[PDB]
Amino acid sequence: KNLRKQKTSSRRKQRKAHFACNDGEKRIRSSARLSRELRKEYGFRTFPLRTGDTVVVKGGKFDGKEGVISKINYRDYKVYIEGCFVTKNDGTNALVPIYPSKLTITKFFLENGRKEQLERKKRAREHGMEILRKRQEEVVSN
Amino acid sequence: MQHSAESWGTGRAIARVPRVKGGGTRRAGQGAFANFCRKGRMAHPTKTHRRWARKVVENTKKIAEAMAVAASAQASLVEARGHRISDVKMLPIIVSDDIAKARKTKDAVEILRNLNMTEELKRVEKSRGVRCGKGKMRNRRYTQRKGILIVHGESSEMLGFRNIRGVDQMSIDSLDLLELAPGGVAGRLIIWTESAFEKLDKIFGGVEREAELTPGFKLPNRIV
Amino acid sequence: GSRKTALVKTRLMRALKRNREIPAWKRMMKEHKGEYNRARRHWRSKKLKI
Amino acid sequence: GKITRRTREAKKKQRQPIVKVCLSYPIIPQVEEGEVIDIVHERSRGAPVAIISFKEDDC
Amino acid sequence: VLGKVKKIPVEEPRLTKEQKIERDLLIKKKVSKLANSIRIPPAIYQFRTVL
Amino acid sequence: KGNHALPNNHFRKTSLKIRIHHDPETKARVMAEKKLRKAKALFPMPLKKLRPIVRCPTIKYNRNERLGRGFTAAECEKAGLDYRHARRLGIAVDLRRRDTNQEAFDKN
Amino acid sequence: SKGTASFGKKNKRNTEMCRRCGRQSYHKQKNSCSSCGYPNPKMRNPGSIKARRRRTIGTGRMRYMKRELRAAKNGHKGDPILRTLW
RNA sequence: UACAGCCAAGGGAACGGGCUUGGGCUGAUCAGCGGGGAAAGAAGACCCUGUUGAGCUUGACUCUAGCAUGUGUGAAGUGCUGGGUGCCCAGUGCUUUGUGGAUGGAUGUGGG
RNA sequence: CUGCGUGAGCGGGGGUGGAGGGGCGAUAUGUGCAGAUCUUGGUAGCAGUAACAAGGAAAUGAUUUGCGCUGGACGAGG
RNA sequence: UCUCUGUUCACGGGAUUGAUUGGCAUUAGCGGCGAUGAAGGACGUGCAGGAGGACGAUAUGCGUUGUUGUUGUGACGGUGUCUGAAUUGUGUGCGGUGUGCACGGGGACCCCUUGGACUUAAGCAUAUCAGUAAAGGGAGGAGAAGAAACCAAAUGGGAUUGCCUGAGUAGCGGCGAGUGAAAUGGCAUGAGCCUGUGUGGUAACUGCGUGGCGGGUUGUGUUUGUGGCAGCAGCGGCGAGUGCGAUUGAAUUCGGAUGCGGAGAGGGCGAUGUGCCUGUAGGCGCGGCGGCUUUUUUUGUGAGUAGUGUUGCUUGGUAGUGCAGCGCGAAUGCGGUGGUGGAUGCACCGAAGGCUAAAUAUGGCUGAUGACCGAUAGCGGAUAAGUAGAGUGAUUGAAGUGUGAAAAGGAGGAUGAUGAGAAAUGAAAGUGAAUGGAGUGAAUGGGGGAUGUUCCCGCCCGUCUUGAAACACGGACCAAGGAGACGACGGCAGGAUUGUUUUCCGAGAGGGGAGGAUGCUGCGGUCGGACCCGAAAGAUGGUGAGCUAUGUGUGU
Ligand SMILES: [Zn+2]
Repeated sequence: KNLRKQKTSSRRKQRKAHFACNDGEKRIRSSARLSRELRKEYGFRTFPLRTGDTVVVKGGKFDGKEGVISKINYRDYKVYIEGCFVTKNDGTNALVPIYPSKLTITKFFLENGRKEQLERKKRAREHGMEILRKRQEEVVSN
Repeated sequence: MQHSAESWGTGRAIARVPRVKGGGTRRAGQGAFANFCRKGRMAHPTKTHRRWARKVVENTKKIAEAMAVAASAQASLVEARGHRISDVKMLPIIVSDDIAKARKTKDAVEILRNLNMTEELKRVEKSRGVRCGKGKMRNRRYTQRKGILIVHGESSEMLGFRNIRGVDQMSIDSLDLLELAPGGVAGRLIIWTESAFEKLDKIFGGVEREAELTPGFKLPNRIV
Repeated sequence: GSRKTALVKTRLMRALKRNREIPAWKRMMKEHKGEYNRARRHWRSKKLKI
Repeated sequence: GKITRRTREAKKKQRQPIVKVCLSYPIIPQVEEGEVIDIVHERSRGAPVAIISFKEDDC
Repeated sequence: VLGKVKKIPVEEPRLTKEQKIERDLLIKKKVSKLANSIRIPPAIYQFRTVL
Repeated sequence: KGNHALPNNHFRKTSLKIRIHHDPETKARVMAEKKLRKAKALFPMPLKKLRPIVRCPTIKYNRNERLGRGFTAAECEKAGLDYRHARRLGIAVDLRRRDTNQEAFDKN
Repeated sequence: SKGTASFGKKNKRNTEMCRRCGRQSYHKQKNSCSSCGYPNPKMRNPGSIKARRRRTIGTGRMRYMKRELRAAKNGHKGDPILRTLW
């Protein structure tokens, strides 16, 4: 019951697939982009997020801050970062939720089997960039 | 009409419309079925077998396509309906058939700046926006002006002209009226290739000589 | 009455342990505030029909 | 119209009949000897009924 | 259905593998006696003469 | 009322039904894909059979010819062939038709 | 006294819960359900147009028919152990 | 519950709160009361009209369940008395080896 | 609040509001309300009126005293 | 103070503007249940749980495999209390005591049986509505039909099924109202076979079993696909290209730059988007499931049938168009048919046994679309809706969407805090407070003049009617909804394109030259629910003797 590769271009069907998909698809729609200096080691652009990653905010009142993710809520599209808070009417602090597509990944987390997820996708991309080169260079003759 | 409603008749000091049967709910005793009752049906319901299309005389269809082709060479008509042209050499515009070798979009955009069609593709870009009333939520959200039309004579399509915002394509063997005179007003800006431009005397013929590739058709004669 | 069949007794028991309000630990949550059970029955107004 | 009383009283009696006991005596070609063991009243009859006992049969 | 009594089907009792055999031979006798009490044509009666 | 032709519109039956296909352009091209898919499942053999030339019956259509159903067993025999073997070579055979004209017999 | 006073005599109950359909419509003196027709082997013809859409295929749980529909999309392969015998 | 609320005459769809020409209590309360508002309630049940119904009757028109009476179908073999011209039929007893459950059409009757 | 128009109607200014809105030509219509004992929802007058309740008391009330007549069990129904 | 009337602030109510994970329509595929226990019902399962949803004693979920570190989830496999056809049964085949099959669910579309009335005829009985609705039995992804005992009248065509023409025609019909074909011609799709008389130098045949048993001479006669060819659906993964300045609570706005494009479809993100994310164009990888595809020599037949007298139904079928009951009941160089009863020529065909793709129909499910509706609309149902509730029962059946970008926070009052903003917008009817003016006259209106009035004129609208201010009927007040649109066939007017147009009279026998066609808009005519709302009735299929009436068993 995955829905993010729908053929339809109907507005009601697309908003329905964003707000009501399963939790597996909520994580891929919560994807972030890598920095320039981290995108020279791995070849790819965006990768999804988890706790422990270091990011940087871009736009809003926390524009320019940097911190570590302390909690994620995939179902509601909410990320909590250490250092972006507010004081309630009691003296206490609370963390503010941010939307995942306004962050940039720098120095992610590599401990619970995540070092291999990055290496599997780095191989699939360079294998796919050669099917395109062989086709292109031969279609160069085409 | 999904009730067993019946009128109560006269003698009870209420009007004669039919009314819901039952008890124990606020629906019980209210009006039903009539076009002036809440939750009723329409007086004359809309039906699926009304006529949606119309028939055009076949010869008048071809007279209209020939007027639209004729008006694409008057510079006063092509500038009346937009189409900013101050730097084209002459109308009509004809290029060779070797633009089909531009299969990357980066090259097709270079061919179009060489023909001085540059400030035309900028006018279409800046006209795009959201539609005003209720149609925006019926899958019709953006609108924009019409741009250039490329009439070629090759097969399915030119892949390198397909992404440009403000460019259409049409085959010489189709030649439809809905692309030639958009909105019903003639005078679009058309670019011909040299193979397509030479087939124009067989499709339309003359005023006193019949056309081959279209049996019977002759241009209409003049009344003044 | 005191006399009743076995099938009448087990449906009266099921109806009995249904007539209850939302528990307090669920109402105290952040995203369940302002919620009451609203499917409640009082033995004088509405009858069960055996 | 509706159905007359005569016809309904006939239908009530096939549903809930009046029953009498069917008196009769058996076949015995040789001269035997009986024995009146009782004389009794019966519902729906006016005549009393006798119970007579033979060597291998009652009537 | 208008003050009447019911339809009362029958579905009479069934024979059990020895009443049936007892019922087949009753029919074979009743039918054989009718075949010898009416006049028998010549082409069927000639088979009553064997070696 | 008025001077008009007498009308004869038959809509007095409630059981009557209306029938419309609202998109005959997509229905034609879905049937041309079916037709090209049979053709390359029979690939070498051409999906249509050879049919004869016949003559329209009455005095109104007397002077007109037409494609017919099939050839006869005598037309197949004189062309050097058996009608059981003409059917394996893509030729249609009709054993109901009779032979009564010598010119038409020769065209076929 | 056919109105209010006659309502105080209505304390006998003619029906009980039906063991096929679960409504209070099994008439005990008649031995018959007025909703579904039990104990006839077939179910009764519904009495109205709306009655057909209150109790049909899909208004309950469909505990088996859902499973069978997921199996017919994959060709009815069964338990992977037993597949050797087949 | 159109809006309102004091009378005489006139004319008016021939008994006006309002129209025309005259006569007038009393500045805003409380308790009573049954002249008027042709007071309220209910698309007059009486009466007429409609090419609108239904309960019931019979000597209305057209039909029909049931019932009566000839006649076709059904089971084989025999005797007997009578009709007309050798003939077809009537009753008819007997024998056992079919069966009694029915079924087609015709005339009469039929406010159930 | 103010200008224009014989009229159906169309403009401008100051508050409020917090996201979209129009002109002109052709074309498609479920295209304009005071009434139908019209439909659904809300609200007046009548009117703080009709109707109903205010059960004998003793500063207190597990104490003292005054009045009424159903009282106690099994079944149906809950 | 009270009554009426200006102004400002506060109420009361939920119209309006703008949104929408809902509805509705057309189109392409599919049409997948059950004795191997279904659909439906009852009761249960979470450490802390009511509704809903999910699940079955392996119970708020277990195994394998993919993706994940998470309140985790996708694809497939297993389990499934007590019930229910509910069966430890009833019927029946093969065997000879073993082992099969049928039953229920659903029924839009299809086949067979049975079979109305409303309605139209301005009344009504034949007729019409209509062999239609309702009821019952039997099937499938379609079904049924089908390879001439045909059509016809030429120099002849050549199985079934669908569409256009033929044609509102030939005809049937209180010859009234009405009703109503086909062949030919033009298209789509195309395909033909099996059997009851098969050896006699030996049943050459097959259900069960491992060289045998059962059947069969009253007659059996049944090899073969991990191979090829064509197609259809699904799953997984890779997927190009960005930075400054001003305004803002926040920018996708405005102003300079710099890139991608077989990708400028659509959606989200604090607001209006080609380089912020998801996808998109386009390549790769992996299952699965079907269709075609193997051909030893064979000759001959269809009976309680066809037909026919009588009776009933049906069709355009007119003197059977077709079907059925009862009775009679055929032929073998023979039998059947040719739009009027019978005769005779000539023409054309072989019934009474069996099977057969494709082109056609259609609730629901899944994909893709739209000049459709936008909370009194659209499905009854945008929410714990066939729910809450009503009825003995069959049945019946609603009302209810919105704090904010962020919970950053309130909820008797007062004092305050946060926020861009106290927080969707907030009409009329009606009301409270303050303040200006007027009054003891029913009020309200027009002319002419004026910071209220003084003079003149002025009875309450809509409707039926010869005639209404009426002692004629409807109308307390406000908002929203609310009625000549659509289809078929003909005529005329205006307009568009083209123009080398015409099968005549007459019942017949006979006689014989004389500018339209195809669309578009409007109006008049007829049949359709037919401008909108309204009877007393008639028919088909089902529910009730807990009130009340009579009989009967057993108590007081
Ligand atoms: Zn039941």
